[PDB]
Amino acid sequence: RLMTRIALDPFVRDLDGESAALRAAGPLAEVELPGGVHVYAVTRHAEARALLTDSRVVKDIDVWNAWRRGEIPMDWPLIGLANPGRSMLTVDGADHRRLRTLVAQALTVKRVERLRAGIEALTNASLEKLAALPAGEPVDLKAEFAYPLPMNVISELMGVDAADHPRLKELFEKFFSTQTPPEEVPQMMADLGALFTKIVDAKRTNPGDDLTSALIAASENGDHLTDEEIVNTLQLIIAAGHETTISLIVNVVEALQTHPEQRKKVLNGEIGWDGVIEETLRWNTPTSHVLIRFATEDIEVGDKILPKGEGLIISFGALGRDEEQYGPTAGEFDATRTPNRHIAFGHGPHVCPGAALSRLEAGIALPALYERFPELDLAVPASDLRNKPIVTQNDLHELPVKLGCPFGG
Ligand code: HEM
Repeated sequence: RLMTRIALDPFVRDLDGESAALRAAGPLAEVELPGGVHVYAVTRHAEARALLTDSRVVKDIDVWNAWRRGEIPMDWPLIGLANPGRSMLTVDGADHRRLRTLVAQALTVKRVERLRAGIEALTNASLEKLAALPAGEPVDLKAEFAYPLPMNVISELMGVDAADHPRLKELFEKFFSTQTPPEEVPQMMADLGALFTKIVDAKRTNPGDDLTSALIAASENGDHLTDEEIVNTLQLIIAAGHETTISLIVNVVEALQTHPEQRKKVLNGEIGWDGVIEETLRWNTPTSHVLIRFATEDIEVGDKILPKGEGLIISFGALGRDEEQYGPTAGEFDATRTPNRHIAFGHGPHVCPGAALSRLEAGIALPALYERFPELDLAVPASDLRNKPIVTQNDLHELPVKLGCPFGG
């Protein structure tokens, strides 16, 4: 019954081809994660949503056969995604609701509107650094704009100091890469954990108006989050700032630089920016695979069975171009697509609580970019953009652009 097992390429050489093969193998495809670990992937939309709201599908790693049997090495480069420490991400039920509420409450659409002016300030400061670089030479818009801006917005929300950014960057590049030697993995996990522990100890004795301090202050407060849950939660929040928000900005520029008719309409005001962002989230999503869930008993998925104790990944890149959900134009980027009920942010109880923040950041960064630099284009052919060796995220090595001369519109 199952089509041939798909091995996810550790080098991410052909993400679009892999995505199309996952869709054809759906709704439940056998796959191999790098390091040789067999799991199932849900690769169609309607079945992903059903699985993500099924209480028989859990985050409890002791349910996983492969873990119980000793076949997942602790120095697997994906260990940090497959077995993260206790936090809202790794529990279900009432534990989950306790561990989520405060963070979700700080990040509603309204609490996030109040960060707008602070985000506008950091965006204009990043733009002044661009335009202050040597005119006419290519710039790497990822390292000079798309990386630093979301890292600053998220650091400021959580009160991380800028002196910690260089080591965070280096550690996160190892945490996400398939090429981190197993022998390096243990010390990377210890370093990340020691660095977040140190940040949380400092905030305890030196509060700020930042969300970490608010998590700490719900202490004399029916006990609420343990020290370890706060540290693990901080780590999880800050990993977004080195990953998904950067990718959304990069992928929006890449979509616009390859669809010149829509580009023109967007810079006009005939298609709104919000729609461009939503269609990028659907069509070229920042998170290719969401790790990882486990079946507490056999589950029907289409005509297949997800067996008890097996692992499940959600293949969002694949299912973002699902014709059953969006019709026969599902394959194409169309920024006016209107029912666009993608699940780039997940679905069910673990649905991204930061989604409104990421929309607000990209919705400010991107108009400000192209208002200041209305002839922005890629300095390389679009086909020469390449993915980093990060099997679960859709990230580019560089986004070389010609800014092409400031102001106006
Ligand atoms: C474009 C940006 C982003 C994308 C695409 C994204 C995507 C995701 C997805 C798919 C999940 C679900 C994981 C699962 O079901 O196992 C998730 C969870 C999460 N995201 Fe986001 N995310 C983004 C930005 C952010 C931001 C800015 C924050 C800031 C706080 C954040 C915090 C979280 C947290 C804490 C969870 C765990 C929620 C839970 O388990 O209840 N993310 N994200």
